[PDB]
Amino acid sequence: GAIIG
Amino acid sequence: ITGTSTVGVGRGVLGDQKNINTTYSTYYYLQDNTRGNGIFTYDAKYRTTLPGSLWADADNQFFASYDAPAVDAHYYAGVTYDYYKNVHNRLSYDGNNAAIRSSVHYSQGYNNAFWNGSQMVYGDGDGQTFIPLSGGIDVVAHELTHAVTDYTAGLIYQNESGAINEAISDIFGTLVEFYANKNPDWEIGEDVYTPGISGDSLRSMSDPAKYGDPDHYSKRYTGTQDNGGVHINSGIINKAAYLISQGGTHYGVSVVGIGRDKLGKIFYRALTQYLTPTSNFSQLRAAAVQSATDLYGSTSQEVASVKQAFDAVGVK
Ligand SMILES: [Ca+2]
Ligand SMILES: [Ca+2]
Ligand SMILES: [Ca+2]
Repeated sequence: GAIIG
Repeated sequence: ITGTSTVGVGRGVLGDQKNINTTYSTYYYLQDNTRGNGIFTYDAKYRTTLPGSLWADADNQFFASYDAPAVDAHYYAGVTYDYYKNVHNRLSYDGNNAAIRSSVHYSQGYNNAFWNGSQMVYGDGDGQTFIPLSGGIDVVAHELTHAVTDYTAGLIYQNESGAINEAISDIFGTLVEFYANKNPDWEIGEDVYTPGISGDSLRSMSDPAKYGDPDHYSKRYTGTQDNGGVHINSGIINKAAYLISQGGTHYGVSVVGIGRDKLGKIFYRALTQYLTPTSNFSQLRAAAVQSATDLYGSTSQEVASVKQAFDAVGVK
């Protein structure tokens, strides 16, 4: 989870 | 692996043909020896074990549908390496030419991509929210930028420091997208998000409110979701960066734009010389003012514009 939450 | 450097050809997620640097030893591997200590791309095979297997191909041609996310992960990691080296004199994410490893086909229908502290990981998406996420150069560069942050400021991934961490990744993801100069914009993830919906994206730096994110400190999220809103409150910093580069009037505050190159210089210096693991938004403003002072002088337009931009988003 990193480009989006 | 030990072998000889070769040049393969394939098609990426969006159907575009590109050459890729490979290594030949029995098979042709997605191993680019031309950049630092190498760029290595792996097949996770729809599982969650990482990194998976170094990508092997029999003929050095990468035109199969299954190959497309690997082509783009490998190629766009190369573009991101080139940006940091050529623009910021930084050799890979650690500044010492660390090998860049990426895995594609992570899990099943996985609607995300991430730097995990060691490597990049890309889902394929479920085909409705996302197509394979390595198809977005801003996505690849955003997540590789977390590796840069890990080795420099080390911004803790929660609350204001975490929103700065996220914004730094959106800023440099966008600057890499402009560097490659293929359909660049100030949106995040538009090339891989919602194939059925035209004209949208995950986040907008030019107008964060288009996707419900705050564009002013008075609209910040203070709850516990999303690690304290790291992908939400990033909009406040993303908007300030957009204003620094492009200029504009926002909530009645005018900002004189100074362009993308100077934005990148200011924020790269802040990230590598001034920010710390616990920096908050006010400390980011001070770090950006000091960085612009170092680069352009205390009386410069660049310093004045940094102050105007943070004023416009309510960060003192
Ligand atoms: Ca774009
Ligand atoms: Ca974009
Ligand atoms: Ca879309």
